[PDB]
Amino acid sequence: GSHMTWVQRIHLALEEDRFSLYAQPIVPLGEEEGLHVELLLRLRDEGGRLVPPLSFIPAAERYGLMTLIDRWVVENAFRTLVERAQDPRAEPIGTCAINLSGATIGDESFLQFLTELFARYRIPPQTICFEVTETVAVANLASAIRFINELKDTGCRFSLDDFCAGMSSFIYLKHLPVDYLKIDGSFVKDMLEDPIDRAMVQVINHIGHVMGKRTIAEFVETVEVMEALREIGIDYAQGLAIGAPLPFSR
Amino acid sequence: GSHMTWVQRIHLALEEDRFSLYAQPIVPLGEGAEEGLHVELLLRLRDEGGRLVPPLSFIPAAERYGLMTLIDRWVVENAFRTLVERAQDPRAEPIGTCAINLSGATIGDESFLQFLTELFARYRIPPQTICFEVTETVAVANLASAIRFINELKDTGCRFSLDDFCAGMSSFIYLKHLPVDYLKIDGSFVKDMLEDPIDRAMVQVINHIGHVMGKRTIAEFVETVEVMEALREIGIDYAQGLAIGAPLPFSR
Ligand SMILES: [Mg+2]
Ligand SMILES: [Mg+2]
Repeated sequence: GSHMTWVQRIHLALEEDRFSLYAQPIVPLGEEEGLHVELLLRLRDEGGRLVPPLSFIPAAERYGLMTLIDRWVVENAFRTLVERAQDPRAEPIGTCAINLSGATIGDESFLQFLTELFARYRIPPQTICFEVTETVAVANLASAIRFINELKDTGCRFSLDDFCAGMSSFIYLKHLPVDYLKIDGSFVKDMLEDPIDRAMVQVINHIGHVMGKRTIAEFVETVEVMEALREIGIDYAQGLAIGAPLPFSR
Repeated sequence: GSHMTWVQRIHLALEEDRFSLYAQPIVPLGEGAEEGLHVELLLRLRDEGGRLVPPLSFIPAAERYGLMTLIDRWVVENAFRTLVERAQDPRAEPIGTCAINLSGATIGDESFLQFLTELFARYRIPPQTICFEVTETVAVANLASAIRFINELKDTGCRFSLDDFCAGMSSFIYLKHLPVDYLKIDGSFVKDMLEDPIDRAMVQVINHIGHVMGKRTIAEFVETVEVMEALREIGIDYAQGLAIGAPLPFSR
């Protein structure tokens, strides 16, 4: 569709509350901190059906609308953490991972928007871990370095997901002080059958060791794969074998 | 200079024997007495007043005017001729692996396989003695073409290497599709690997993925014995550079 069409669609979905956040648990694999989750965005269309990412994110990102979606995500995430904490039965979240678009890392107004949300929701910055794909960070490196350093001065943590998807040099990493490398799911799914996938997981584990970074495996779909990641020394696991995404935003 | 200027210059240098080959030794780092002396041939050009001409003062012009296939053809013929003369000398150290660099132009040239076939017929070098070498950059920039090239040479019995491995803007995915025998790690990583643990890590990682994908590894620019020892411990297969042996005259 057109520019105008996609601006309306994103605006309308925001207006009708058709975006929602789920929280997927991330479990430690070694020897204890609070609950670790990653927030996942869901969009339902006007007739109530799930819209898969590939049916809206590519169009939104072409028109720079992912700034709007990220701003909604962060506000609603913070609000939900606060409202959640007012239920004394809910267990505290120690790490709440939130994905950001490349458009957001290139937006110089974002730091101010975030600073204000921290003040208003009284969130300890250290509890938030912002997450960008390796690909997006590397394609926009000058932006990512400055972005990550500004946010780190705020006190929050940082993650690269889809890590090693481009099987590239990790030299750039000397300039991004991120805390976590989250292994691309493609490598985890087939690491038991395909020795390249296994090797890539060992490599990532090794970068973690050398750079004092912690690692997370995405797409951990069986307990056998979980066990192999544990043996290698991967720090955390996420996916179908660990626990389902749960409603987070009300 | 002009097209005609560079045609003349390259021809004249060929005519006056001002191109020459040197051989730099490449040492095994691991166990096994299999295979004799491993070398890489290096091209040098001297000008009319006897001074070396650095690569960047002639390769770009040759590439620009499509003269590089001709220079490579000279390199390979002269390498073969020298290997034969060396084999006839009972005192000379036998060569098990002679590595010859080729240009991107040559990987795209379908007349090269026929020229090489003819050189094997005439000079009767055992093909398995030859290892052709192209940079990763050049191979990946022309991937389908490199695959065809490497497989045709492989059917001849020759081996293959990618040098300047992991220089610039590269990915390991391509490697699964390039049936080469050796990866030669770029010297950028090796030079500072004792001081910089990122460079060290990158050497270990390359060695790891290379081994898992069926390749033997070579480190270039090994400048001290301590660097050689560190590469040995990691499991790098071969070393090359100042601590191992300087280039020696090869072509008469
Ligand atoms: Mg993520
Ligand atoms: Mg070479």
